[PDB]
Amino acid sequence: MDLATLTQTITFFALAAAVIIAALGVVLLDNVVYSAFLLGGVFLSIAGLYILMNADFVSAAQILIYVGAVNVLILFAIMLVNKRETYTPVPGRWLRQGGAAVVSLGVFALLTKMILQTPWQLSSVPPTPDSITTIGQHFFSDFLLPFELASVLLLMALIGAVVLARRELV
Amino acid sequence: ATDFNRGIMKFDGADSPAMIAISAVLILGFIAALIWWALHTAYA
Amino acid sequence: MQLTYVLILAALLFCIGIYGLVTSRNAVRVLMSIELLLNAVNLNLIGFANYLDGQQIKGQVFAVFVITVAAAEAAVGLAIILAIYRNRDTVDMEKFNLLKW
Amino acid sequence: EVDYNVVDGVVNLTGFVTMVTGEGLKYLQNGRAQFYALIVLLAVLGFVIFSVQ
Amino acid sequence: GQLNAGTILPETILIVTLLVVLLADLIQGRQADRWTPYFAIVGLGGAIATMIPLWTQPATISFFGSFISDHLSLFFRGLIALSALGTILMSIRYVEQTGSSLGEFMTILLTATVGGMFIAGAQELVFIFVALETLSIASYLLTGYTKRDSRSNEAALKYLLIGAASSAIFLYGSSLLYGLSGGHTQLPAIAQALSSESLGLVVALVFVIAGISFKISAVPFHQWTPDVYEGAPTPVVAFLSVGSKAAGFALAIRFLTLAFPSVTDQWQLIFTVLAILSMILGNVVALAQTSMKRMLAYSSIGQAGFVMIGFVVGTEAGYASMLFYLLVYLFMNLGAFTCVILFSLRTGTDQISEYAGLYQKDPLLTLGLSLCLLSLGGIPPLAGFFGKIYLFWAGWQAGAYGLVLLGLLTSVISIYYYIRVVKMMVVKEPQEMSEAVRNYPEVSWSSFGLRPLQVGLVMTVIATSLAGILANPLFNLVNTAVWDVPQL
Amino acid sequence: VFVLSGYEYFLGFLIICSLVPVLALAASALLRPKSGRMIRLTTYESGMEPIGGAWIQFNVRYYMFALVFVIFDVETVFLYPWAVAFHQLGLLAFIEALIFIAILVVALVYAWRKRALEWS
Repeated sequence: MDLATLTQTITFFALAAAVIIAALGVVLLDNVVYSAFLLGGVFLSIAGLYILMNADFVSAAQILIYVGAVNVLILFAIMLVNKRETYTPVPGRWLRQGGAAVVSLGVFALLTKMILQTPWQLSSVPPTPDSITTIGQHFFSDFLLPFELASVLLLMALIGAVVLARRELV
Repeated sequence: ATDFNRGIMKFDGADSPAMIAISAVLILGFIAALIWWALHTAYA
Repeated sequence: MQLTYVLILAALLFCIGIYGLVTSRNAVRVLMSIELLLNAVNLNLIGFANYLDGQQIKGQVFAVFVITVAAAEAAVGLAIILAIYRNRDTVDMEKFNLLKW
Repeated sequence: EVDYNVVDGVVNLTGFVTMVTGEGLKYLQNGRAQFYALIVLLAVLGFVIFSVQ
Repeated sequence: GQLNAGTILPETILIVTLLVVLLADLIQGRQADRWTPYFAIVGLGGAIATMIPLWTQPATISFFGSFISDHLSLFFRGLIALSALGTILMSIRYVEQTGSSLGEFMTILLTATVGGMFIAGAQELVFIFVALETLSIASYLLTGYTKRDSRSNEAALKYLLIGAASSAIFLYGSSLLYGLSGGHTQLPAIAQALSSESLGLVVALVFVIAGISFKISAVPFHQWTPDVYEGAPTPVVAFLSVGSKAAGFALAIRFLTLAFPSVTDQWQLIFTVLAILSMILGNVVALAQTSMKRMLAYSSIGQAGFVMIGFVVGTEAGYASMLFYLLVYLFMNLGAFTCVILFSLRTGTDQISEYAGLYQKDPLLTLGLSLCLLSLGGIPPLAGFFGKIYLFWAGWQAGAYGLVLLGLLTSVISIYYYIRVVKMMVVKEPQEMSEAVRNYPEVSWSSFGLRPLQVGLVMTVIATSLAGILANPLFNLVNTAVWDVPQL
Repeated sequence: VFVLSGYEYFLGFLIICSLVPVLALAASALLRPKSGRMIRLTTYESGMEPIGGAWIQFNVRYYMFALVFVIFDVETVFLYPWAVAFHQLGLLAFIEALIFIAILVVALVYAWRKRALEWS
């Protein structure tokens, strides 16, 4: 670990700690605007993680959509529903929170067991740095039908989200 | 039960649960005794 | 070993999204947890496309499609949250217990 | 009295104990979506655990 | 492979129909609602009519390993298109009566139809995901379409919650399948690249099974279904109980026989548990439902358990029994939901107690709902008797005795809550009739869309009564769609 | 294996460009009036007290503009690898991307015709 792989491991562990800390701040924080900004922190650190594993177009897409468009939309809707609700704690809060914690820890223990147990078929060939050209070749190849169906998905999502978030004063 | 306790069939304490229980075990026990006896005494 | 660290981080992000999908009182924090789940899946996909499939990077195309569909799903989810906020003027998930048994 | 009480009690009890398990199994679906996703994730865990021994 | 774009011509015709309906309601507005339902009907009929030349073709895997145009996918595409055709025939007066636009409704519905029809044949993991979430997002938007109602908004929110959680679980399973098979996304390539059970393949299997059984509404994942079918518009829940469930079963047959033909005993044990407890909890909780839509939800869960009987057997006749039961279940459930639509349009109510005394007011509605609910119960001359007969015939063949016994017992339990509705409509006295039936309107099929309602009702009732004894062409049409299933 | 070239400067320039507002604010906070034993903490409100309740109006235009931004942002990120890999793809990929662009043009016509692109 002279200087390059040392920098890659230090960057990976810093961005992994940033994803973990900011995602816990998305869940375990009382102020919902802090969750709505730490979500953008999660997305930015995940984009850095994608930069580490040779996916630069997908990292730029992660910045452009999740930080640039999805987090902005989430912040707009958070300012739209911004009130001063009391949120009185229900007496059966144990049945939700302790059950949720033990289910999340069980799924994490199971996933860690199958991740550390599986003989993954690691490649020795280095990956291609030219990711966007192969993704553009893939979009009009194997992945052409999802590429055409995503337009119909976006059109339907725009239709329904214009319909449901509208006022019809007639 | 009260619709059966009128006229000719009119007996005090017939629809009581103790009398129904003892008559049930008597009747259905003679049923089970006759069935077990038929499976044992009769051949084929 | 470096792929298993990416997968363990993605599993931890998925379980942090799970605790919070089923815990949060605010209906928008549930969608934030859903976005955490989708980004955990995308971490799995980009790690698999790096360490196993580096030449033909099909996991990155998969992750592009997951990002682009998750954007539209969060958009229509915030539409549904605004539609439920217009009638009932809360966003609390404990006040949406009307369709019980 | 045996016929109207005991044998019809077995018949009406068969028809009754299939009615109170659905007037008491509908409370498993209680209106909370986060409880429903908790049931989904508990099902995922239970089916993995029971599908591996 | 090589691109074969002549395969997609049903879905291409339906995407063009979607675009024409949307552009017509953008150009003309609400007065475009006078002819665009009939144009969407003609487009769905054209998709089904273009499926007929494709039935006499080979397997012809269409795109670059991304689509299968065999008879199984063609059967499921015709099933989802017929579900949307009946849904459009039901939602002409109902959507216009709520003040909502019909064109945007029809475009979201046709997007759900092309999502289901793309699920019906799908080999890429990403095409499976994109079509599954096209169907899912269109179903969330159709669920809360009547957004002035609190129940529709609540049903849409708790449907999007459960659906997004199940989608992310399905995606974690798909990402694990992409990693476990090396770098493959096509389902035969995944089947070739992994051929032995391991911890991680079972995890991906159960994750995918959860994401699929959300659409199936199996019993630990059924809990969205009663709330959604109580809250959403009734033609939306007709489509969700027929076409969405058929798309989920198409996904199950396409996925578990292609991506997992190695852990077949594991997912057969999983779907055995799902079928057993789905039949049980679907047929005993519908005894206590007092709304017709919630009773139809729990009955739909029970019917999903009956279909999973034939799915879990794993023989050719079992898959054929599942296909034939989905085919007749289309007719009987669209007829039942058409009658629920036609009663709620005239009375504005949904409770089963409010159906009392309908025999003398609206005799066609009682004949329709009686024939379709008794066909759902398994009454001999109708279609569902023969569907259950095939589902138990195939299931006693491959030794699944306990599932067939449980299916017969829960069908006997099912008879009670169906015959309660038939008892309300037919048996109840004129002096015991309800307040909705006392103030019943004059039966008039001329308002806006009650004549397509009557046409769809007559067609589905003639189907669900006559096509049990004329089932041999349906048996021949189904049993050639099973030769395209691996291992038979 | 990290094969991307040019990102060894991206991390360092991200660090230094993140430190330049930090160093600017720290150099401001070092040499500054540490003052004010009475109310620094006042809102502006055009010269006087807060007038008219501390709220703004719910307006769904903030949702609609960000929603159409999400849709056409996803459109442009799909169009980027088609655009850069255009010299290696023939007329058929142009027709398929034309179908994509035409469906989202119909989406833009829907967002225009229904009053979703409005005042703010």
